[PDB]
Amino acid sequence: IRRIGKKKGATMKDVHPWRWVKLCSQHFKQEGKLMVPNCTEIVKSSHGRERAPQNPDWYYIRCAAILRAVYMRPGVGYGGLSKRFSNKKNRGSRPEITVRASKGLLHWGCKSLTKLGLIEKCESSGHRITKNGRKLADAI
Amino acid sequence: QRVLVKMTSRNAKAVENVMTELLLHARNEKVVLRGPVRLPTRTLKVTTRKTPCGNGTNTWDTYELKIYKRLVELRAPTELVKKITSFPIDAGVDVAITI
Amino acid sequence: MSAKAPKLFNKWSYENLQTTEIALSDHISKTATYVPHSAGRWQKKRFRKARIPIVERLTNGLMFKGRGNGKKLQAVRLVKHTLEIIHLLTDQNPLQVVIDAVSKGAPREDSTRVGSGGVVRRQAVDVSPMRRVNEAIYLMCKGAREAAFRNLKTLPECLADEIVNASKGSSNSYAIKKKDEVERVAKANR
Amino acid sequence: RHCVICSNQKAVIRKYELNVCRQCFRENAANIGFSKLR
Amino acid sequence: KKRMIIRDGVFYAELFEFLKRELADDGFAGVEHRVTSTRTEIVIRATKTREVLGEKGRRIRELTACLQQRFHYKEGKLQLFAERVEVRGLSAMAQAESLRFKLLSNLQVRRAAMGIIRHVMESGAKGCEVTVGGKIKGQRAKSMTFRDGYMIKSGTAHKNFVDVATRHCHLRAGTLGVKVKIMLPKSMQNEEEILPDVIT
Amino acid sequence: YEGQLKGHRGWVTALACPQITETYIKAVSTSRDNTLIAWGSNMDRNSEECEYGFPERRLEGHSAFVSDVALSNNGDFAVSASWDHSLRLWNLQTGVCQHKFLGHTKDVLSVTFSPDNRQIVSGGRDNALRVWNVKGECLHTLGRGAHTDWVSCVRFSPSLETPLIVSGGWDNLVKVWDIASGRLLTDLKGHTNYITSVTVSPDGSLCASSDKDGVARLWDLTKGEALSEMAAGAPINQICFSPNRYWMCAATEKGIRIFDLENKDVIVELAPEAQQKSKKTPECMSIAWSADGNTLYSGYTDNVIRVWSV
Amino acid sequence: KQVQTFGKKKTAIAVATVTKAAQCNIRVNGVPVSQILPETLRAKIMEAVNVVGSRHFARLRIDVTVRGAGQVAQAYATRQAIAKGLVAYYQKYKNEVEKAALKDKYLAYDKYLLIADPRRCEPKKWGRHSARTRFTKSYR
RNA sequence: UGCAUGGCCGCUUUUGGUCGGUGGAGUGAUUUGUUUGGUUGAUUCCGUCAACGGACGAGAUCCAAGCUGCCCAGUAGGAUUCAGAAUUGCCCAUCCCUUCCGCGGGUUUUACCCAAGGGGGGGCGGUAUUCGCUUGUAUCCUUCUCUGCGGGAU
RNA sequence: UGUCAGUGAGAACAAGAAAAACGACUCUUGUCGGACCUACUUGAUCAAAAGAGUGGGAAAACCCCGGAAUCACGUAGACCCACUUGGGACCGAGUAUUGCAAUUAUUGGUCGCGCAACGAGGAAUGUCUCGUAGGCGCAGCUCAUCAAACUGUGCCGAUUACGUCC
Repeated sequence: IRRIGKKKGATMKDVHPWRWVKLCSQHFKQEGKLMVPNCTEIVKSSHGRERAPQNPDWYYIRCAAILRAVYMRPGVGYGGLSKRFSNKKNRGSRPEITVRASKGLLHWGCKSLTKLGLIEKCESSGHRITKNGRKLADAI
Repeated sequence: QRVLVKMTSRNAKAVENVMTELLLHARNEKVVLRGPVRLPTRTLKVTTRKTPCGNGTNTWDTYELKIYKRLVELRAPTELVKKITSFPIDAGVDVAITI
Repeated sequence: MSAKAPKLFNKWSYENLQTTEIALSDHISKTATYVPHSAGRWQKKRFRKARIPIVERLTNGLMFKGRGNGKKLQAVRLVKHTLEIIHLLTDQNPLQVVIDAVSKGAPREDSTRVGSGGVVRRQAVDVSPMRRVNEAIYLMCKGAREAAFRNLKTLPECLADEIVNASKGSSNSYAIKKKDEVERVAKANR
Repeated sequence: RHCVICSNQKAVIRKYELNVCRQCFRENAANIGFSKLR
Repeated sequence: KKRMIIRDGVFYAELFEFLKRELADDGFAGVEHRVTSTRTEIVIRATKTREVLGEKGRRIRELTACLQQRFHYKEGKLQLFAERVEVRGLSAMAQAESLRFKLLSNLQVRRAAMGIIRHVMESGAKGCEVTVGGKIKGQRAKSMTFRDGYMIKSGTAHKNFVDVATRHCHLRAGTLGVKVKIMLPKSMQNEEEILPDVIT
Repeated sequence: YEGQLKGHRGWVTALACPQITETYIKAVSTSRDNTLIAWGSNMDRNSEECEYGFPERRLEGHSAFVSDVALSNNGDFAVSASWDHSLRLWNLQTGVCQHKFLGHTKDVLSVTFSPDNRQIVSGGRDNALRVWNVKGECLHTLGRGAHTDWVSCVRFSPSLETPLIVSGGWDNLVKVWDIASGRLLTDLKGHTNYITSVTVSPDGSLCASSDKDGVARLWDLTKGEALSEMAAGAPINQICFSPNRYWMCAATEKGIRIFDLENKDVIVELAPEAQQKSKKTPECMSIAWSADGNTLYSGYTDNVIRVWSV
Repeated sequence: KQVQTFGKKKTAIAVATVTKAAQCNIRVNGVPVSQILPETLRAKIMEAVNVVGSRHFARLRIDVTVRGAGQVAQAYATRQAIAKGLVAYYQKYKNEVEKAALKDKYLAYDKYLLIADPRRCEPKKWGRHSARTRFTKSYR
């Protein structure tokens, strides 16, 4: 492993591959974007970036944790049931992305459902995160 | 492969008479003896209302069992295992295994 | 070196500070720790609560009223901001302003019910040192919650406002008015 | 469900850990090896 | 396993209850069982071992047969033995049965209980207690105590030393309760909580 | 006085200095807070407000208090009798364990080294006098059933012409044993209370054994007979012999005194302080002669080791 | 040159592996110290190392594996296992004098060092919820 | 029908309370023991007395938690090298420093600061990561774990 | 509601405890696998609910035996002092799942109504002094099926008092 948490994985490993991936297309954009991504919304899926805060991160989780997928990988999914029926709030996940995200890894920086690196492209291209921000970073 | 002996019992001082004492017979005498330290001891906890009616202070109990699982290991006895498992007869729920 | 002997909040220095009152000096102590975040056992004995600074005590009693409130770490996030605000407003080290405000917002005399005969009677009763500290803290940080309760637009800033006006003796502050009105009964009746 | 040491089916059936001893209460009907010490 | 221990509990329960009812006033203490590998000894603790066996031998094989027909056991996997318990005094349940017999014969409560007390406290017991609640009047539900020697109810240790029996007597007007305790002079933990001794 | 070692957090029960060791000047002493301290004399200018030396290492971690410690003859190791099951040869080079010697179910009272680095001797409250080698195999365990009670202290004879070990007792004996055959040699008796300590002078022909009565029986090991007694007049907490003299200078619960076979009484009596029992209640629990044998370091009830000169 | 110590506070155990360095900036888990997402806990873990020489005695390579309680208690446990490791190193490889200096200053500066803070939990009991506030009263 | 009753549970009562033998006192019901004082959660203690010597509850024995020794390893988890993936960060900072020392400059002096060299330590590469599967390939161990039995103060 | 704060995203990270076996099939000279869970992959060239196949376990094995809430976050997110984008309770339409039988049983689901209440709430009254109170989540329990309940474990974790007897 190598990916995530070596550059600050929370907010300084995300925006940089995001820019690069939208600038030249790579990952899935399949219809289903509008549909509920996180439990019991009263709003739309998000204000902007419906399924473009997702894809590399959903590779990252499975990478460093070795073959967490489809039921384990929603482990680092979310759901609080933040609106509820006046009972004690409980955790959930929405399966929608699981299918698409186990498809993903066969292209771009990972190989297979057993081996999750190639040259580990994301790491190498993320070495310029530290050097210079692309967001006007506070710490750079 | 290597044969192991797990002895599962409700009570201590039944299993004790098995492991310590009657493994001496298999210690280097016919096979070699690798002692680890026995597996974690489960509790079976049950909670029972004391009162047989709806008027009390709504009291309850805590009842517990110990489950002693005593594991000691040997290095491949075959046909010798017959001796090993015929040794304890000293309490009920003494059960032994052979791989 | 340079964090061995030196002690900071992260830029705020404890050399500057002086205890403002001479009534209080064993219930007001100086900070050395870089966050007021607690992790110890803070009470076990009648005085063991005065071994520690006003900062820590204040930040712990900052707010309550749980519903999913983030407690200590959340409080510390507001502490940081409020110190910066107080700094540029007084043009002076924020810590030393806190030292002042806790002392000068405290009621120093009280009067109590203690009479009998189907009736009450009031006498001038001096406030003890630890009580001046504690009472002041609670009143200041009560004010905060009430100010943001449905009102203002301000999140940390109300704390900074209160701590300033308290140190000035100005009667804007929630703590000051209490000292005032109590003493108008406790030095007008003995 | 139903019980096998009464036929009452009411006054509550334990089926926890595959036993019934609450259609005949276990305080009265002990010697199952359980004890209370804590 | 989890289930082993529970099922052993079940087996003991059923067994113990069957005997303690239908075989009684023999000085029945109880039963004890242990395995000898694909056979179970199942010794039967009685003061009088002759009734257990039978003088026609019918009793012992009846009791084997009942167990077999219930649990699907066969011969050579199941056996029943007798054991001679000396001093009926030191068995709670046994004294309980003899007392029950006195009362059903319509003998005086006082006289009856005094028999038990005499017997027990002769063999060197620390104390005994006979608490007979129930009818003796009407119109009360009167409770009579008889307390002898000394007895402890402190700790959880007491429970091991002191064995207890509760039984019923069924008479005209209805039920009479009976209870017997008896603190043994011999520990079953080999432990005391009082008297520091000095070895001289 | 002439420097002091003030670094302890618990009672100095037993102090040990080179007298069978000629390697370095290091001392080793038993703290009673579940640690063992290994000192050395390093800097002294013999002034009160300066130290006699610095701690070399601290050998740490036990379930219970240390009893006594002995320096290895040239091994640079420190063997410990411990009120826990463990008996550890330790190291003074690295400060950490060499090997654990476990033969004891009730805990070690006294350890010492043979004058050649060879045998370890472990007393105990087992009532077992064990001859271990230094390897960590138990070579033998002595008995004729002679021990009925605790082995108070053990001191090898510095003569190995006949291999001997001189053990005390709480059975009110001093038992000399021929090591080789595990045979009980002549019992030396008449002690009216339990032995506090048993030491042997450098010639190996004279053994000073003590008791709680406050008298020291001087014993010929050569004949198994008795010489003239030295009477302290107070309970003996430690008894020793100088390397370069025959001066006993026994420790007592009033201080350290200067005893010898010349007078068998004080030359001077060195009190640890004035108004002892109206202050800190000091007693001298142990005395360790230096390699010089002209300085005597006293252990204490108090958390200090003091220098005392003759 | 090595030593291995542990922190313990609450149900979090920390394991401090020390491996000889004379530089290395101290880190934790898979995420080093400048990338620890809670700034507050980061600061806690800093005071361990910072005080008693910032990088003057803090030069050993110390990385940890901490599991068994929430984020906060893990950060506590971290501090403990770090300082423990320093101390034990300076015991074995170095004289008691240096250790005494270091240690005494640790002890002074409000953690204590020595204490596991081993105040755990309450049992839940009866017929009652937590420690008493009952159900709520019946009249009396 | 719980006002026919057995057993069980609740409460009185979460407090320190309870009872008999022999002797003393009173016609008796009763009392003394079980009592002025101090101490303690405690009829817990010391002292005193027509009480003397006793039995229960309390205490203690038990169960769990915190620290630890011994047991101690194949489903508990680490250590080093072999191993290759991978990184070897110079695109906005970690080749540049620290310590000790010597000399020359900018200072009238002080504070402050610049240059050069000697000795010493490794730092980014002689310490490089992390993989809880690369489950690969080598080596070693019991700190982290675990359970039984013992240590540890009123 | 501004002291998760309301809708969005991402990071790091927890502990007891539950589970399996039917005279039902097949197997032989005396007999083995199906009513428990979780893993993995299809369930997205197009939703959720939900379908199915492979794989392991009698548990320190169950895939790392243990994870997503309280929390952290300035990623320069969105809302922003309103009964709203704060809250749900009523109400209609659709569908799948469970069962011997559903009649909102189903309910982890869609998407309406929210502009329906309610703005810390009179008198009165409850209970705790420390890892406690308070805040938060998970499992067990009951059992065709549902937990605002009960029981147990864990996480975040104070203020005041440590006195008197009114």
